[PDB]
Amino acid sequence: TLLPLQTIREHAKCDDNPRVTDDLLKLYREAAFEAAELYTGLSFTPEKTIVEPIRLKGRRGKIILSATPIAGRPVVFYGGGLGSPLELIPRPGSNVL
Amino acid sequence: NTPLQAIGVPVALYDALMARAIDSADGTPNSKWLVTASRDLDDGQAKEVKEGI
Repeated sequence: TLLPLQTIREHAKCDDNPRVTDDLLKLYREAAFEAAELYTGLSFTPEKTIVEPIRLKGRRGKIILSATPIAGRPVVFYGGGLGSPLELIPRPGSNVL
Repeated sequence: NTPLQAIGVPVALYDALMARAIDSADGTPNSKWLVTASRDLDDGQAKEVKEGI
């Protein structure tokens, strides 16, 4: 439902002049979906709610967020010597705070 | 008859040379690491390279 077979065919010109059948085309699609999203690292990722153990880095504490949130919603931080939770409105485009 | 008669040439050389010194003191960049990117680097991640370095 993500990538239609007809769309694949009309892109790769396999249209009315056929190469290897739809079986091999769907196997190629299933094996191209293990090269992409494995070279890049992203996941299915609908609207997400990422909870992550963040690791202290440096005396001033660089916090690289592994998903670079949207532009301004406050990411909350808690635990690990933090007796009270706290929000932080992050960088848009980058994830280093 | 004073020593000032025969020191005009050197004193001019000194004030000219020290003027070169004070002039080049402020005006020459004091920065290092001239980093330049390549062409195809997608400003928006090229800045990520800058903040990293």
